[PDB]
Amino acid sequence: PEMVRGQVFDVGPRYTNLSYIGEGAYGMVCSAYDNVNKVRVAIKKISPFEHQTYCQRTLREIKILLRFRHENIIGINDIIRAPTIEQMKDVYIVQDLMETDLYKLLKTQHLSNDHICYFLYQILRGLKYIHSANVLHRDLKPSNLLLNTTCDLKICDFGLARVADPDHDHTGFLTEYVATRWYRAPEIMLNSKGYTKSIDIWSVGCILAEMLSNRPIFPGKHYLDQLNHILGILGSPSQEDLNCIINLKARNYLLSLPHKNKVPWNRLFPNADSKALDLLDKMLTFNPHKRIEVEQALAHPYLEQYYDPSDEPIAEAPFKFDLDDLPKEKLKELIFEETARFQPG
Ligand SMILES: COc1cccc([C@@H](C)NC(=O)CN2Cc3ccc(-c4nc(NC5CCOCC5)ncc4Cl)cc3C2=O)c1
Repeated sequence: PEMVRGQVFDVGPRYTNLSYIGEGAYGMVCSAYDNVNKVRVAIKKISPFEHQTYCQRTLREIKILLRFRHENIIGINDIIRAPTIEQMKDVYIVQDLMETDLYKLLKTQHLSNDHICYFLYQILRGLKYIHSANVLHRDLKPSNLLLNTTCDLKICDFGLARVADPDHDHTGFLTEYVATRWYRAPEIMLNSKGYTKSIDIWSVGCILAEMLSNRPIFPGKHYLDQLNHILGILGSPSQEDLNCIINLKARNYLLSLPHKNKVPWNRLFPNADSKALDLLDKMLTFNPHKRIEVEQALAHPYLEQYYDPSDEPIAEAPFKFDLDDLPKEKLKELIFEETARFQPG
């Protein structure tokens, strides 16, 4: 058994010569030499079985990523675990190893307009596929966009993903939410559970803005401050957009705020391509019904050099699970079944 940073990595014989990459709440990640394909790969060790929420994230990730097949979506190559449920305490998920991510790149590198254009195209091309499967990613952000040394981009981390459910989207004002604060659409804080495709478009809009300036556009410091930052740039919502918020707590909160004018994009982003700012505006629309969709975004003049719907594939079938009430002991069973194809035979 190889060890890395006070942690067993029971991934052999196939995977050797481990180097530490990182760690987080999810577990730990290393690169390893794959002795079948003769490449280094990313391997993340997940130890989720003592927490139902970690089992949920693990199962969503595995189920979604094994179904999906797309150039701009990270795949799963292999899954290593014990041969029995009883002996299974860890799951190792093997994925293509990528050089860096967009969070890291934005902290250190100015992006040319051509880089911004290519990254955005790739994000939207991947998202077209995700949305075509009736799936919402729900946590799109720079650290979930992986990059290789030739700037090929792959969306990762589907642990918060869901099947779209627009007819159950409505909730009350200030309802708690899990996905990353800075990339949350304004409606999350007002009347949405984040069960529509428009939640992901907002996040992409925020990423686009962050590409233009290397700084998050709406860096809120707590739940309602996120709405403060959004309205600080978009300005007060129109009467029409307010009328779509039927919940009185949410509407009356908005009506209580002093009138704020829209900050023009070309003042926040003086060096940006005007077509990029036009698409930005459409992605960062307050009213989610008026927000541009993924396929429209791809057809936008900013992306004309890349746009090709015949080369922007969709999923063969809409995705459906066979649940959020299930005990961590049942989710372990499902993780066991779902990983079985990677065992000898
Ligand atoms: C939050 O609670 C949980 C509980 C249980 C399970 C999970 C599950 C669903 N969550 C993840 O698994 C999220 N994670 C972590 C993670 C780590 C590295 C990678 C990666 N990284 C590089 N390269 C690195 C090299 C240096 O610069 C940055 C990129 N290549 C390829 C890959 Cl798959 C991808 C990921 C990824 O999706 C979460």
